[PDB]
Parts: sequence; C-alpha cells; structure tokens
Amino acid sequence: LHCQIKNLLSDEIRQKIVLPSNTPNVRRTKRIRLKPLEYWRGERVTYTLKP
Amino acid sequence: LHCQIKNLLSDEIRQKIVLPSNTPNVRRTKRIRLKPLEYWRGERVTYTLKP
Amino acid sequence: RDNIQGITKPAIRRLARRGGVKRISGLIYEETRGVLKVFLENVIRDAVTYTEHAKRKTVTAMDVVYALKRQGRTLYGF
Amino acid sequence: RDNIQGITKPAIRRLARRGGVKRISGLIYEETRGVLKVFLENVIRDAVTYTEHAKRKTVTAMDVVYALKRQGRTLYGF
Amino acid sequence: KPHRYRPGTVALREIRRYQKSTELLIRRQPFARVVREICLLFTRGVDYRWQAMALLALQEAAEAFLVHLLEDAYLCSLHARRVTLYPKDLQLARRLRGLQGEG
Amino acid sequence: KPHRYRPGTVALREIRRYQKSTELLIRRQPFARVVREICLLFTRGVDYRWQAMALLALQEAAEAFLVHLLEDAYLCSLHARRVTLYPKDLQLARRLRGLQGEG
Amino acid sequence: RAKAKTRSSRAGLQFPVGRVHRLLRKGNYSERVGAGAPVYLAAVLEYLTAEILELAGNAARDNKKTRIIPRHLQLAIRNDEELNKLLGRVTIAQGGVLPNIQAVLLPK
Amino acid sequence: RAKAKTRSSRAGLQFPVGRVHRLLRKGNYSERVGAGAPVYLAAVLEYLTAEILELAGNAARDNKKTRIIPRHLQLAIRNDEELNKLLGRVTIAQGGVLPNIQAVLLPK
Amino acid sequence: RSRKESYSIYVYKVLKQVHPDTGISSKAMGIMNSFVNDIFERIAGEASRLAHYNKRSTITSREIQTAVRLLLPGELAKHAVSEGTKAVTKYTSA
Amino acid sequence: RSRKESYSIYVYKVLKQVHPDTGISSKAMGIMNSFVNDIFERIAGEASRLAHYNKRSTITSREIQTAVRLLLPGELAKHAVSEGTKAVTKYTSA
DNA sequence: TCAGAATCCCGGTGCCGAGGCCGCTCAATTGGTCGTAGACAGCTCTAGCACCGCTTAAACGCACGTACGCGCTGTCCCCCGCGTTTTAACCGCCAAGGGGATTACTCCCTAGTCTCCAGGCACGTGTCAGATATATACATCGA
DNA sequence: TCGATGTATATATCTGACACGTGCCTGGAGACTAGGGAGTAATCCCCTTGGCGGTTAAAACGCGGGGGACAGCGCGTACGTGCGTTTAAGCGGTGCTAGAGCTGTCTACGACCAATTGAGCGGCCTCGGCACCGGGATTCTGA
Repeated sequence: LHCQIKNLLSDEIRQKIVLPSNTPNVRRTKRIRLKPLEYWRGERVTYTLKP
Repeated sequence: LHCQIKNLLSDEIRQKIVLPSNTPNVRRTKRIRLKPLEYWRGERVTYTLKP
Repeated sequence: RDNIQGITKPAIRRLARRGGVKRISGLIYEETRGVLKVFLENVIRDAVTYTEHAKRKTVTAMDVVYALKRQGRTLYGF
Repeated sequence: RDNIQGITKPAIRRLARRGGVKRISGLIYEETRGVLKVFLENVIRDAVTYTEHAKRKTVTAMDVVYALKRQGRTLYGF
Repeated sequence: KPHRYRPGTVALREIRRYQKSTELLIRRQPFARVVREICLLFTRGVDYRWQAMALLALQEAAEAFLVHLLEDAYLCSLHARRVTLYPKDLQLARRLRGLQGEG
Repeated sequence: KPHRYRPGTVALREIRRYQKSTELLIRRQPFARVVREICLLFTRGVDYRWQAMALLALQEAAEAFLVHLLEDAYLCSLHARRVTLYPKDLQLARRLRGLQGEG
Repeated sequence: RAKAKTRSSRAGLQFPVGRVHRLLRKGNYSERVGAGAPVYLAAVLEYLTAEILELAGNAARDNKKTRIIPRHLQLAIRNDEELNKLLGRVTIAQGGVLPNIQAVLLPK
Repeated sequence: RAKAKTRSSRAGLQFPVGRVHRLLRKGNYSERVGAGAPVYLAAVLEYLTAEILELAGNAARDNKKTRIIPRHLQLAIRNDEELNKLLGRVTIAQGGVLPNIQAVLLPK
Repeated sequence: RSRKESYSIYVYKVLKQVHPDTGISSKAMGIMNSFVNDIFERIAGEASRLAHYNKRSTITSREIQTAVRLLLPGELAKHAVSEGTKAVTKYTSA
Repeated sequence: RSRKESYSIYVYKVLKQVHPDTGISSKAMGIMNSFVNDIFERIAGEASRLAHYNKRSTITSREIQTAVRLLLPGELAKHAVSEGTKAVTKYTSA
C-alpha cells in the first residue's frame, strides 16, 4: 500500500530511480520508474519486498 | 527422387558428410547425415535443391 | 553486376557508424553480405510457405511479421 | 548456517572441468553463486506461482518443467 | 596552408548524427533487387507480387537486426581491447548468439 | 627424491573424465538447503514441501545451464587469446546472451 | 424492453470488454471463458497502455512535439528497464537506436 | 456388426491416430479437426521417432550396451544439423556434454 | 467497403486520460495496435496452457492473475493485479 | 490407479521396427515421451496459428504440410513431408 | 589558444497527413435457461520430513612455478578522410493491365450420437550392467 | 630419447532394476445430419513493368599519414597441486503426518437463443505541426 514511499527511500540509499511525479487528470501510475538497469551486473529486488 | 545419389556426389566434391548405409529390415532413412557443422561460417544448401 | 553486391560498402559503413565503430577492416564488406543473405534466406524461405498456404501469388507484410515471429524476433507497426 | 555458501568452490571447479577450463581466477566462486542465485530466483518464483495456482503445498516436478519451458530453455525426461 | 582533422573523430560526429536520425540507411532499390533475387531462388524462378509496404517493413527489420548484431560484435571486440573491428569479432558474436540468430 | 609433473595437464584428464561421465556434479544436501532457502524468500517465509524428482530435475537443469554458459564464457575468453579465465568473460557472455537467461 | 448498457461502462473503463470477450470466445484459446476474465484483460491492458503513453508523452514533451513519433516510443521502451524486459525480443519500425556510446572511445 | 480393426491398422502404422485425434479434440486447437491431419501427425511422428532412435541405436552399438542410456541420445541429437537446430532450447536429463575441446588448448 | 476493426479510438481515449493536450502519429498508432494484439495473444496463450495444466475448461480472473504474475516482470505485476482487482470489484458492484 | 498416459508401447514398437535387437532405458523412455509431446504441441500450435491466419476453422493435412515445412529445417522436412504424403496416399487408398 | 570550419537553434512558409466529424449499420446486450464444471467434503495412501550412525571425498595450504599481462618500440599498414570524378539510384509520373480480395452463391462432405469391444495399462520375474578384483599399454616428465 | 609411473583400458563375477504375461476396461470403431469450406467469378485497385529526365546524393581512387596491432621480451605475479588433517554428507533405516489424489453432490454459471444501438469504416477538411529553407548562434584543431 503506502510502502512505495518507503521503497523509494529504500532506493534513495545514490542510484538513478525515477520517482513518478504528480499531476491531476492524468493516469500517472504509482509504478516506480528505473534506470535502464544493465542486467549482467545490475542490482535486483532486495528491498522492495513485503515482510 | 533419385537425386540423393546425385546430391551425395554433389557433396562429395572434401567434406565430412555421412551417407546413410544400407541394411534390410531396418528403417534406414535416406535422410542425409552431416558433420556437426559449425554455423557461423558453415556451408549451406546451395546444391541440394531441385531446379 | 551481381545482385548480392548491391549492398554498398558506404551503406555498410552507414550501418557501422549507426552502430558506432571507430575503425573497420575492409574484409567485412562481404561477410556482412553473407550474414544478411542467410538471414534473408531464413525469413523468405518461411514467408513463401506462408503465402503458399495463403495460396496467393503475393507476399503481404503480415506474412513477414509471422516469419519474424517464427524466427523469434517479432516486429511491431504492421 | 548462512547456506548461500553451500554451493562450494570445488563443485564450481569440477563444473568448470566439465566445461573444459584450463585455469580460472578465484573470484568466480561468488560470481557463479550470484548468477545461479538469480537464475534460481527466476525459475522458482514462477514454479511456486504454478503450485499456487494448483493451490498445492508441495512443489511438483511437472511445474518446474513448465516454468523453464515458459522461460525458454526446455528440458525433457520429466 | 590548408589543414584538416584527425581520423575517427569526425566520423563520431556522423555516429552521433546517425544515432539521432531514425530513418532507413539502405537504398530501397538495390535491397528490393536483392530480395527479388531470393524469391526467384525459392519460387522456382517465378516472381511474386511483392507488396511495396512489406518491402520497407523487411528493410527496417533487417536494418535493425544488422545494427544490433553489429554493435554486439563491436562490443565483443572492445572486450578484446582493440579499437577497430574484424570479421572474427562478428564471427564470435554470431557464434555467441545461439539459435536466435539462426531460428 | 620424488619428482613432479606439470600442472593443468592432469586437469585435462578430469575434463575428459567429466565429459565421459554424465552424472551430477553438485552435492545433494547443500543444494537442497540453498534451494529451500528461496521459498522462504517467495512464499512469505512459510516454506513448502517438494518432490525429490523435482529436486533432481532442477539440479540437472541448473547444472546444464551453468556448464553451458561456463563453456560459452571460456570460448569467448579464448577469443581474447588468453587460456585462463576471468569473471569479466562471464560478464560479457551473460551480457551477450540476450534476454534468454533472464526472460 | 429495458435499456441496455455497455459492460465496459458498467466497469467504468475505456477499453472494450464485449469486443475483447468476442475476441476471446472466438479466438479459440480454451472453451469456457468466464465473465471475470475480459474485464481483468481490459484492466491490465489499460494500465499497460497508460504506462507506455505516459512515458511516451514525457519523451515527446522534451522535443516539444505534439504528435508522438515512433522514436519516442523506442526511447521510452529502451530507457525504462522494466518494459524493455517485456519487449526484449520486439523491434520498432522507424524507432532507431538510443544515444548509446561506449565510454573509453572518447579521448582525453 | 463389424470386425475389430483400428484406424491406425487401417493406416497400417504404429501410432494411434484415434488417440492423436482425441488429443486434438481435448487440446483446443480448433473446433473441427479434419480427417487426414491426425493421420499425418502420427506419420511424421513415426518418422521422427525413427530418426532419433536410428542414431540412438547406432551410438548404443558403438558403446555396446543393451538398453539406451540418454548419453547416447545427447550424443545423437548433437551430431547432426537439423535435430540440434530442432532442439536448441532443449537439454537432456543425464545426457552430459559432448566431447568437445578447443584447438589452442592442446599443448604442442 | 470492407469492415475491419482496431483500437485507435481506444488509444485516443487512453491518451486523454494521461495527456489531454498532445497529438499522435499513425505510425505510433500501428505500433500500439500491434502491441496490444501481441500482448493479448501472448497472455491468452499463457492462460490457455495454464488452464490446460490444471484440467479446467473454464478460465476465471484467477488464471489471468497468475498469468500476468508469471509473465510480467517486476512491479508491473504489482500494479497490474491492483488494477485488475480494483476493476473487478468495480464491475461486480453491478 | 485410475489412468496414466504415455506412448511407451508405441516407442517400443517403433524401436523393434527399426531395431529388433536392442533395448531402451526408462529414462530414455520418458525422454522420448516428453519429446513427442513437445513436438506434437509445437506443431499443433503452429497449425492453429496457420488456420487462424486464413479463417479456416477446420484443420486438415494441408495445414500440416506448410506447418512441418515451417518448423522443420530443410531435408529433414523434405523426408518428413514425403513420409506424410506416402502415408496419406496409403490411408486414402484404404 | 583560438580563426575557422563544421554544427545547433530561429524565424518563416507551403503542405499534406490528420484528428475530429457526420453517417451508418453490424455486432453487444439484455433475459433466461439449462445442462454441467467445479467447489467443497471428506477419505485414504504416501512421499517429503524430520530423526539416528558412518565413512569418505572434500578443505585449506603452500611451495614452487610459470604464464601473463603492462609496456615499448616498432613498423607498417591500412584505413579515415577527403577531394575529385563518375554514376546510377531516386523521384514524380503515365499507364496499364492484370491478378486478387472479394461477396455472392452453391453445393458437399466432416463433427456429434450412439453402440459394441479390445489393445494399452497396473502387477510379477530372470536378467545384463554397474561394480569390484588384476593388468596393462600408455601418456608424461627426467636429461 | 629411453625409462619410471600413475593412469584407463581389458576381464571375471555377482548381484539387482527392467521386459513381457494378464485381466480389464475405457477409450476407440460404424451410421447420418448440416451447415461451414471449396469453387466460380468479375471487379475494382496496387503493382510491376518501362519509360522519361534530372539529379544529386552517393561510390571509386589516391594519398597520406597517423595511429593502432601484433610482437616479443622483462618480469612479478597467483593460481595449480598433492600431500595432510578434517568434515559433513550422502549414505543406511524409521515413524509420520500432512497433504496429494478420488468420488460425491449439488449449484452457480457460460452458450444460445431475439433486438436494438452505437461505434468504427468513409469522405473531408481545416490545418497546424512540421519538413523544409535561409541565417545566425555554437565548438574541434593546430601553432
């Protein structure tokens, strides 16, 4: 639910993760937006999971 | 039809192409058998086609 | 006057500088031709069977998209 | 204990010898662990999604085959 | 006394030009000729009604596929730590493509 | 006064052994523990039962996948003309895999 | 006769649902198609198109173009990490390639 | 009434065209699956099974064993052009890897 | 005087739900039509083999939900299941 | 104890049809059964796509011709299509 | 360091896909119903899921040691690059004519329905193949 | 080059996972609608010609020099390896239990029916981005 505010701070802990901005009457999804994120050496989801 | 005798001779003209042998009561298909044939520089079917 | 030689080396150099290459050997001007030739053979050999099942003497772009899907590199826009 | 080091170094060595390696740097003992870990995290999430759709509390040998078949590296004999 | 530029560097200007221009890079007519060669090679010499918009579709598809494998080969040659390119680099990258490049 | 032979050469005997043998190469229990470590990470901690046949199948799939990408990395490093191996070779090879090992 | 209504408006959505259920039941995927399937389809498709069009418009506003060129779609797809994984084996007609240069090719 | 005689024996083959047509019923590939198509499927599967098992038995003879362990299957499918091209995405349970060494690896 | 069908008006409507101020090219329109058709047939094929795997001739939203879970990567699935569940709770009001 | 499905009797039958002298492991038996199931579903999916592309809601042998020309590479498909035509001329005579 | 030559905005200008826009008429949609897929109950075997000893291949480890990658001339060669000189594809455009998506029609010949009925499918047993001893050519390092 | 020396390629035997018997059905073989699929078919419409002629945007060629690419050698390094303790794990068996499969039995629910209606093909038209053209801003390269 509200963990997108937490996961964005968990991603701020530095790298290029595009936070979605806010404008009314637009769809403007809460999908967190990423760098192109080269995969052969990139990071993974280690901090966007719900315990 | 009978062109397998010709195509085998067309392939005999310094390569490792396994012609299928002959033994009764076996299936023993007329499917031409090949070297493993590395692909990035391999030969192709330029002479086993019907004109 | 060979049709395969219609792919010109500055156009090969044009795709090269599209790929962004510092220097190229001149040897590649036929190797890329052979690679493009066998790739075109791969897609056209399936596309002609596609329109053969369609039983028409034409070749539509939908057939080419189906052939690229069968090759595994699907294409949009058509 | 920490259990991520369970895939030990001479297992990687003998897997390299089956791959046919003469000599190998020592740093690979965690790089293989990382790529095997991300490959496992690829397949096992889809496998447990399969078992979840069967509401099954165990993992069945068909389901992992369905997961890798969806992944595109199929396997027979199961 | 006239004087002009270093090798490579103004070709990178053309590299930045072509990475900004999204258009086709092959002349349409030799490409149409060379694919009509192949359909003659498969339709027992007869020709087929080649739909003209399908031609440019295949043109763009082959162009994108070729520049993709081209930069892949340039990347493997730059892994080999040499600034230029050789056909053996393309040969390795073709070999390290799997059956995706072969169907 | 004992004497020695060369390194590496008897490892090629192990290559010829492991190419002739088709059995597994990973211990059962640590692999089972590390694969049960991941359903903790995906089934909200509460773990699931398994099938031993499923364990053998995933074992074989992981072994074949890893040995295939490994020899791919070995040959791509041999393109760089050095008989030994580095992890950057694996970085290139997994990088020049396309979207196949990752979907 | 009672006045009918479109089931997408009964879902309050903009992608059609009766049309895609006609696409499903005659598209020959399975035999029995439940009522909750095509609304779930229309939901995820509306979300995906809203995603790609939002990134496309954020691309197009940077070049001040009112219309959206396929180069904008290509840059939005290959600039985002997530949808590029979805569209790895897909190419785009007249989309071009990204501005993408190796590091050490530049001199001092 | 009639005499006991199957369609596959009326086809004179060794693969069940009735069971194959049962699969084409259940597998949801068309609503109508024609007459000769399961005949064609059983035929081409008979031929392809002959294609694999021929080289399988050849490899088993070359290793002198009664039954066929899948090492022979792996060596057979990876020693041609087409089946290796057919099974590029396929791996083998207990089939191992081919004897395959590189040229520069051999010392002197 | 032949009748076809596409989604271009639906693409134009969902453009207005995000960008009520911008235009659109027809090449991009064909890209989008191809895109929705491809992802639709892909997820439908995944749903069909899924329902085949559990011997169920019926397909509900659960099958589509697990299908987009297995097929779509990352938080796309997280937002998609919320979109779909919100839409079916919206539709099941009536 | 209800029913399980395989092709193992047909595998052994075509085995003795090609080799009346040797055997087969059960591991190879499962390999073969999974192999023919995969080949069957792949060519059936291609046939369904093919019949979809020209709105023939039926599927006959004529789709299978182009299907096995599409999937199987080259002379393999040539021997296969001659095998299939020979078998359907055998069956249509009977 | 900085003319100077190659490129990035800046204003104007025809122009031509294009985004509403009006008509329209072919599939959604309400109702309902009716066999029926499956949801749920519940029961029953059964395969991981824990336990015990055991023993044996792995785990540092390290001592030489050896390939191996910076680096350096080097040289040479080949290849941007660039100007000049062909040159030939490209672009409107006529036309044409002809094959091909029709729709329209018009039979015809394969899915369901039902009834017999028998070849694949769960249980037993004599094996050849893995396993365990010699032994042995045979590659692999001394000088 | 000839020889010790640790392989693996032969060889005898000695158990134990497999292939045919076997009842037994449950899924496969004959008869017959009916209504989509093959066949005809003329008909407009794209596309393949061969042309124009301009033309200019590209190809060939030479120089040319400059800057990489092997090349080999110098040489510190770090991984190879095999003996030497060590360990844990894949061995055996043993409850066991929770959960996977099998019927049962209703019950909600998707096809299959008439009947409107709105929405996507079909000109169409501003029309405004926008491709395009002249012009004046920027930033590599030696002296």
